[PDB]
Amino acid sequence: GSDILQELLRVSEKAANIARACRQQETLFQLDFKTLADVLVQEVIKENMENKFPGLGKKIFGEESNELTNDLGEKIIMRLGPTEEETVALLSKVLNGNKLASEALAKVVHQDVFFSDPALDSVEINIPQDILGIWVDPIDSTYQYIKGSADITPNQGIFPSGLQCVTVLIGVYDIQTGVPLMGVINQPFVSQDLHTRRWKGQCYWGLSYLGTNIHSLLPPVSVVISTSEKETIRIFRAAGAGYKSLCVILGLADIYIFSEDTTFKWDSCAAHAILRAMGGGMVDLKECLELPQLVYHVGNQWANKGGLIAYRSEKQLETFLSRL
Ligand SMILES: [Gd]
Ligand SMILES: [Gd]
Ligand SMILES: [Gd]
Ligand SMILES: [Gd]
Repeated sequence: GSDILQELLRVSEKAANIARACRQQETLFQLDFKTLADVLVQEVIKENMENKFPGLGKKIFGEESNELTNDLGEKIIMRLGPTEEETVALLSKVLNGNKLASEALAKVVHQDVFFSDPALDSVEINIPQDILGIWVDPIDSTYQYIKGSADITPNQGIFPSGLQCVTVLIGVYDIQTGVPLMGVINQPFVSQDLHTRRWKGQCYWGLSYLGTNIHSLLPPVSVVISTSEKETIRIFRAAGAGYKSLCVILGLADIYIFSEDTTFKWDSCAAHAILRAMGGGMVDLKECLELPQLVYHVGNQWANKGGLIAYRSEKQLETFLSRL
């Protein structure tokens, strides 16, 4: 699934473009638009993968429905393309005939982006298409996205809030076993040029298939824990489900622990796969308080009931579990 992973990187950077535009571009910034933006990103990934790999389109699941409601109360089925003009005519039904906003989105949705890791072009791993399911969280950390803080100082490499906490989560899992095989995390807002206002992004991929474990090149640099801003259970507050998982991937945090039932398969799947590829993973917190990995094939519905612990090292985990 190296050719599938390489294609999931492209659409994630295409998703990042849509995430950046709706903050950067000023027509869209003024403007429920977030739910629209989520479905639009979710439908871009769904169709592009269907296009390049026929049969995967019906195996791509996500946080949002493909159906939205406008101010008139009409229910619209969000199907993009094939031409740019049809997407304008579809979005103008949802945004109350707002042509400036409809033309703006459609231009980014139909924008050919060429994002490729040459490291992944070298590797030739094949995974049967028939055993693959995909979980998608289009733009994670809704609150931090809409507020849009670009001026927050990180506490020891970890941003407590701000646009850095926003991530595009695309996970791929085995349908039969439920084990996450591949995962892509895209930070659309990492570094801003103060003068030009332009945001530079960063993507992270990982593969774990039948003992073959490869991941993206990670930048250099007792225990360092990262909890959510609402967590009421050296500890760090950090916003965004995806970002807190990325902190464990980047080594900024040793453990990410979430107690509540308000995380879902699409929040964790992408990170879990990348963590698996570095010899880590995610366990059920409640089952550990009585190593059971999170599954992504069976429901309960698609919430991680009993919380989760995200770990990079299995030794770091055992130490943390000994204290708790
Ligand atoms: Gd290939
Ligand atoms: Gd959403
Ligand atoms: Gd389609
Ligand atoms: Gd989320």
